[PDB]
Amino acid sequence: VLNQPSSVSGSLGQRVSITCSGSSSNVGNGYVSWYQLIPGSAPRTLIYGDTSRASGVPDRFSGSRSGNTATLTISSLQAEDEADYFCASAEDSSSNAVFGSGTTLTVLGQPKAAPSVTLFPPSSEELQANKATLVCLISDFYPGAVTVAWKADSSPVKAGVETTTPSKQSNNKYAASSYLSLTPEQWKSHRSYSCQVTHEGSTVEKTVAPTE
Amino acid sequence: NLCPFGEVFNATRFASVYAWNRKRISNCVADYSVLYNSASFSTFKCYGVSPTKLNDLCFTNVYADSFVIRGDEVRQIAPGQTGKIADYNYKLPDDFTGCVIAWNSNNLDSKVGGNYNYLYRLFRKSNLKPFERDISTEIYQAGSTPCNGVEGFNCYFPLQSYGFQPTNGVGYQPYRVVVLSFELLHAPATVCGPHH
Amino acid sequence: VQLRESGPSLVKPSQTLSLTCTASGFSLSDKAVGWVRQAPGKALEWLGSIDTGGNTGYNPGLKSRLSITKDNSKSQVSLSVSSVTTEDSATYYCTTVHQRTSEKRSCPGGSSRRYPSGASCDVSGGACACYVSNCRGVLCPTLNEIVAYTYEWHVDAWGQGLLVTVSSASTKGPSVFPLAPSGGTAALGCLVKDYFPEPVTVSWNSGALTSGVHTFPAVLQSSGLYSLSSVVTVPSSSLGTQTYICNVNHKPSNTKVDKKVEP
Ligand SMILES: *[C@@H]1O[C@H](CO)[C@@H](O)[C@H](O)[C@H]1NC(C)=O
Repeated sequence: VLNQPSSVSGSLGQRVSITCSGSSSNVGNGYVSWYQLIPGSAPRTLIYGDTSRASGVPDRFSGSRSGNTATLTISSLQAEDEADYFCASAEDSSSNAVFGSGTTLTVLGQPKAAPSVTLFPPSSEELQANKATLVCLISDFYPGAVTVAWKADSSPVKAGVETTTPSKQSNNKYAASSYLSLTPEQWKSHRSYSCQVTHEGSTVEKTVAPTE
Repeated sequence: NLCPFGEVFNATRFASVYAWNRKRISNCVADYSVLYNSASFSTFKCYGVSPTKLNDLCFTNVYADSFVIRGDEVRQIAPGQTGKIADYNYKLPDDFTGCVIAWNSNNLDSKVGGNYNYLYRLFRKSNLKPFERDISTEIYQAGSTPCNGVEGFNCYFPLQSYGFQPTNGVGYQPYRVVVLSFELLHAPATVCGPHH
Repeated sequence: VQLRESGPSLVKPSQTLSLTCTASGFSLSDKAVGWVRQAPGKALEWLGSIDTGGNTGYNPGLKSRLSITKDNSKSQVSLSVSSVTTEDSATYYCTTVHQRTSEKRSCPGGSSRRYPSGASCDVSGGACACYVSNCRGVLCPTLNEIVAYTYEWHVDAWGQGLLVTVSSASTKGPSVFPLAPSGGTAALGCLVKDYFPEPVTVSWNSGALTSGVHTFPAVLQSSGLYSLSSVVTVPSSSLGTQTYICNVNHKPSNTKVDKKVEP
């Protein structure tokens, strides 16, 4: 509900801040609180009481407020600080909390790691089930901007492809996966099945082939 | 030279009645013609002397006690009177020898919305002895609970502000009062009138 | 210290959804319990909380379908909702809340907080009040105080979140298949194809394997069923020597199955 910006960006080691605009009955009271959502993890409690750091919080962060707008301030940006950030406070009752629209942080300047691709053919057991699923897995790349194509015997393939959207790893790089679902009468018929990955203009691919 | 009746009566400012000011008059010529003529006075009562027969009377020492009260309480500035002012602020003895002179000061001592700067003693543990001045802010014990110097419920600040707002009726408008006490001690007379 | 959520992973539309939450390291007379939710792609929505006293507060626009209950002999708080729809498919979090209402005693511009002696006060009893203008005194007229309310609220700790899918479909179990294989490394894997709904647990040798196990997010096959992969980086010479088995646990279907990644 609270009018946060959709997104924000800074640079490693630099300063950046988010704004949270509400009304007089919710933010004007003060006692605003900020939280950090690192995906795949339960959120952190960043700030509580306009500026007070929660137990175990690093001092890289600090809160601020002027009238009906709160500000979350950080400098010395880390890679582990890439996340969503949500402001919130009570409105007209201590037991009615409201959050903001959420703002996504982009920590610019990290190493543009090239992707690492692994490709698995359909397993023999899966073929015994008269199903085929080629598995293309992608690890260790940044930014989370990637495009995947499949080629049957060097020709492009459209049907049967489902692709994830990237996700964080432990080291704040990205990882994703792609699946090409085939009938075994198709897989047995071709000689090359190639997974090609486009990352920031670079191309990395792998290729499997049927055997007996 | 002349006695400073001007310095008192015509003073630009006065004291709160609980802390009434006393000026000592000695070695001068008390000429009252200014007062006989200054018909702006609302009250001019003399005790122990004829009010007209002043300029031919000598006294050893005179005391000019000046303060501010409200209209209804001017009556209390007299021997053998009772009330808040006469009992807790300014008491005159029964054998009083002197004059009580008072005049309205509404133009000077009344701020619109109330002048809350002149004080009077509301609570006191005993009545004042003649010519005594109590200036204590000792917390008064109004209730049965002892106060031990801490203000609270049934534990009150013993002084209170006059609500001197201009639009009041005359009886509640501020009055400036000067009480001249004459002492005819067994010593040389140092204050005489232009007569005698 | 920690919180632990529990409840259904699937619920049919229009049914009632019931979740519960337990505490560890603390119990239900020390903090207040709140319930938050997030439908991915949407922001966080407050649902309601129940405090140490035992009364409840809710989200006004959502209270029409809500209920919170409590039982502190089990260290349990229960959340529930009726007429569940698919907008509500979301992660539901059990939260440690800190909250308290607080007053402010303000006087109008032309007045101040004091005792009859004029000294500043800052209370609301023993003969102190808002007094007028230049005054010190006991009978000096008083006047109406102005009271402002501020509301504190913040979550000091979070649970791990409980994922709820709202769908008119069965809890189909997964078909789990092994994925056999310049640096000396090799790739093992387990493909966990069509199933429904999320989540899925993937351990390797019942947790013995840790460093190397890159488990991947699932996809949504156009069929409407999920499927994922879990890959392990191992040393190439340990193959055959070390039998590698993936333990896949899909609980909504009550099926845990293990597979060798055979050479
Ligand atoms: C006080 O001053 C006024 C004007 O200056 C004058 O009329 C009056 O005689 C004076 N009275 C005394 C007692 O000084």
